[PDB]
Amino acid sequence: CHPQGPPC
Amino acid sequence: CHPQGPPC
Amino acid sequence: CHPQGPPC
Amino acid sequence: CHPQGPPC
Amino acid sequence: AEAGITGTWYNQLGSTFIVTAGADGALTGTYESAVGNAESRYVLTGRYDSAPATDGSGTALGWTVAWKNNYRNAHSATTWSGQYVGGAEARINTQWLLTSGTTEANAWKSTLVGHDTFTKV
Amino acid sequence: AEAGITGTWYNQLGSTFIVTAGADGALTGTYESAVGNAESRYVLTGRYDSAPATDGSGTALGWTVAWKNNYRNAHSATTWSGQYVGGAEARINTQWLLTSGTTEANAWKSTLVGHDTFTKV
Amino acid sequence: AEAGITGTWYNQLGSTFIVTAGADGALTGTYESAVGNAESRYVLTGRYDSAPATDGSGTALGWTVAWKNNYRNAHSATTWSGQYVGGAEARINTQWLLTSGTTEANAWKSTLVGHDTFTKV
Amino acid sequence: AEAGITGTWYNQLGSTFIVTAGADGALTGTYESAVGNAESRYVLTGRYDSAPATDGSGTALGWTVAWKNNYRNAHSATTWSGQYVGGAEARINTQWLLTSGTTEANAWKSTLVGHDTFTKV
Repeated sequence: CHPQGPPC
Repeated sequence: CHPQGPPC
Repeated sequence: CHPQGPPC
Repeated sequence: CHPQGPPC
Repeated sequence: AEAGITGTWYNQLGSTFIVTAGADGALTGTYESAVGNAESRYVLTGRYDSAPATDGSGTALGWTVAWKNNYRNAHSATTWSGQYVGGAEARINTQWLLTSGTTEANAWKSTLVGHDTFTKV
Repeated sequence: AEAGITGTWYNQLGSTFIVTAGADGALTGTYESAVGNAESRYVLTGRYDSAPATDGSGTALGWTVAWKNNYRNAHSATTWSGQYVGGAEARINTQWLLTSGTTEANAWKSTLVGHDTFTKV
Repeated sequence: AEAGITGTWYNQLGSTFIVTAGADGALTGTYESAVGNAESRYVLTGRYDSAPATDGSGTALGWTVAWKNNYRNAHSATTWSGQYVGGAEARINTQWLLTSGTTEANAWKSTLVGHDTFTKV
Repeated sequence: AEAGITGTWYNQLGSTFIVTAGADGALTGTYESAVGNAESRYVLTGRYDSAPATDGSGTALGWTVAWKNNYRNAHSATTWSGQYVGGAEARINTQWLLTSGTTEANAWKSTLVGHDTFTKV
């Protein structure tokens, strides 16, 4: 859940 | 007008 | 070990 | 002679 | 995939490509840029990876087109890398690399990158 | 080009690809990743644009490899886009796109980009 | 541009970035991924090229976000390169590169490429 | 990293960039293309992700340069995404995207992709 995707 | 664009 | 890297 | 190439 | 891939696809710019997905991963067809004249058809060849896989993943594939035919020679080639997603609204989402042949001094600026989404409609 | 392209090429990682450049732009061959076993050979197909051109430009070409063979299925495909430069020290400089088949949520991170230079030595 | 750029932009995935375009090419702001919590805000900095130009061209710009903040460290950074087009339906069309820090053996697969379009709506 | 990053770096084309890595992820400096004249210096700003991490991984970072200064306006911007690897032979390996501002018809061909490796020597 890389910060550039959704969510997270 | 490279063959990969429009038109041509 | 994706086939495009070394080894594999 | 785009500033990112040589020279310029 | 395979069956699903074979057919005509159109992209958001007005280009069309007709392809046949053969049983063992081959993709063969033609790409036509515009007008609707023979002069805009180029051969394409690629491969697709049949899995395919139990969790709805897309089918990875890629193809190449060298921009040379009997009416034009654009000294370049484009490769499209992407995945096919079938279903009601089937699409092929790709990212492409277009490289033109340059002299060694201009080699640093010989490749353009872009993206295309192709639909059956 | 053509003649010049046909042969074995090696890249800085230890991969080898053998290709035949046919008279009308076709590129056909195999790509082998490592070890030196059949399990690492994959089919490749591409096209090259013969010009070629009077000012020493390179020959644009591209090819695709779907990472599926009788021993492995990596649910992905790579396309290499680049140019061939012959001569004493002939090389094929490329940029590549590797796309893996994903679910639609992970589609944003399905393509890796890299570069490779292949030599005859 | 400048004035036009300053503001909130949203992309097709649900991310939001607020940026201030300063008089001399600077872009400063924050990028928030989702939820609507501080934990998803990262600093962004970039530059834009004011021309701008008499024939409706877009404004080139780019920015970077290192995915580290006080709640998360994703050991990676993304750069977005694109152009701003204002007007009724203003948008920033970009292509991005996300690089993760790897060991030297995995360096070949350390960069993902994608694209994003941001709107004010 | 940080300490290690601050300094002068040179790439294989003859460009030089001087950067300061600040304590909280900032990268600030100038990029000079050639000749050794003020006319070739452009501001750069970026971010780096300090981890950094116990297994020798590289430090991800990225920066942007808008090609506008008091002597030239090239209506474009480049972003470099890559990782810093220190040590005896420290280098910053990057992939870059150069976008020029276009009219909407030429937008499909507005971004070039390339790669650069920078060393301290």
